[PDB]
Amino acid sequence: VQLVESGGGLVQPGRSLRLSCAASGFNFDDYAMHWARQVPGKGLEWVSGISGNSGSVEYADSVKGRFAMSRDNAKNSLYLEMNSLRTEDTALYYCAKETTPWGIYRSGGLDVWGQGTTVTVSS
Amino acid sequence: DIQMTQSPSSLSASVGDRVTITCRASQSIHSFLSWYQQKPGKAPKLLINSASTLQSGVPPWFSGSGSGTDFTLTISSLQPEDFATYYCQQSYIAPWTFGQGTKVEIK
Repeated sequence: VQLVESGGGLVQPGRSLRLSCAASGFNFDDYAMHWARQVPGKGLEWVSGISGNSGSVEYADSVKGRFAMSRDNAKNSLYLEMNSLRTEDTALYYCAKETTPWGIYRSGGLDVWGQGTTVTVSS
Repeated sequence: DIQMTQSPSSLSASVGDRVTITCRASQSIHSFLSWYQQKPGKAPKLLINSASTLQSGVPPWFSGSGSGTDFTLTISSLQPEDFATYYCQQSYIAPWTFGQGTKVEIK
């Protein structure tokens, strides 16, 4: 259960950046893996995620309509695309799979955190 | 094993500044490197273990990274409690050496 992320960089607000989160030591299942970000000086938060059996998309209030998503189960990796970036997206992206998508009571997962690659925006 | 050295031996920073400290190894040491904290006249404190794992009760603004021979520590924002020393060791076999550490002072 090791997750390695790559694809960050320093870009202007408005330019897309395709990052990655590769899952290693992960037996294949219907894991619903989410995202979060950290600002220096405060606590934790949560962004969005996608459940199994394809489909099943959801986001937060302020991240709808500008996040592109695609999942490939063969490569054990994730591709995520940005669009119409702003100044509050200076984030170190964590993927968290919650590691228990059971058939009954699929919710209430125990989040496990990765490493992340920093993305810096600057006007 | 461990023949350790680090640079710089002293640092000057204010509250909220992004500070760093680098200690390297002569050869392959893998990645299980720790980071320590020590106040003058008090017990030492632990911040980072295995250069990637954050312990319970340790605030998340202490972050470490590095693999192979080069290692580094990253602090997003300094705190009034953060003015102390740092160390990095390894426990492959059992001889016991020590480093020289570093210092952070008010500028």
